[PDB]
Amino acid sequence: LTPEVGELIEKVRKAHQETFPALCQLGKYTTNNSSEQRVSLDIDLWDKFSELSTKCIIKTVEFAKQLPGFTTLTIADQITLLKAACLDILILRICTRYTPEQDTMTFSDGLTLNRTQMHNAGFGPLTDLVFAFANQLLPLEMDDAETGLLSAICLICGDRQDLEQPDRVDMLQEPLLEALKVYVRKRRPSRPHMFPKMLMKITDLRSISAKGAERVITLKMEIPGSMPPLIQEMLE
Amino acid sequence: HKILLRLLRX
Ligand SMILES: CC1(C)CCC(C)(C)c2cc(C(=O)Nc3ccc(C(=O)O)cc3)ccc21
Repeated sequence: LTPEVGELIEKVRKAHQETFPALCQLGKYTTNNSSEQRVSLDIDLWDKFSELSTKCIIKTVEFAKQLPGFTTLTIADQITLLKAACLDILILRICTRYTPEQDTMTFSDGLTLNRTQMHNAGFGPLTDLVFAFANQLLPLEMDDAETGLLSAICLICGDRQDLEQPDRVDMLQEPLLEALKVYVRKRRPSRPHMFPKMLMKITDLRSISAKGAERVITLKMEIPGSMPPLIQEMLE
Repeated sequence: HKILLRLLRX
């Protein structure tokens, strides 16, 4: 309702919407690659999943550049923030396209993989935690504004190690947390417990992405060639 | 950091 808050919300909702196609807009398609048998790693699934992740990293960087004040931080701190939040944002995005009935997740080109295929594509031991998080996310009934704000709050975090200006990042995050709080109450006034519940997802996300950093390690051993360039930059 | 940068630098 405040003029400054409304503009911040509009900017972040627009940033998310313009870098994230919704499940409803996409034409779902399946693949037969080890859809029924669990394996350590399906090579054809890995190549598709690694390429889709590369494209999604590019979109996350485009999203970050549209968040107010992000491009005003040092290049060193933008890089530190993007690398620290990389897996958190990709995981929140893949989990936003969850279909409970078929237990599938849909990627940005429409590729829809079941629990077994997500496991075989490279998730492995991460799979049940990612799918549990998707199920916890679903009842929250979040819209573009809230998903976008959750992504911006996860990226713009002062607690990341090796930040040249952590207090500057802390200051930049505060207007986003305030904007999320008022928007959640304005959109859903009957349930005032939703705001700290949404923030709990960020803690779960950090926990899943900490395990995810260990999965990058075990995957580098299993995959034939080296990791794609951009993925190596973000996670190594 | 390459990529990144690129990216960035914008
Ligand atoms: C840690 C692990 C297993 C290995 C390293 C990579 C491959 C970087 C990775 C990537 C994701 C991921 O979520 N990628 C996404 C790809 C595309 C979309 C989209 O199109 O919306 C969203 C997410 C998850 C885990 C991992």
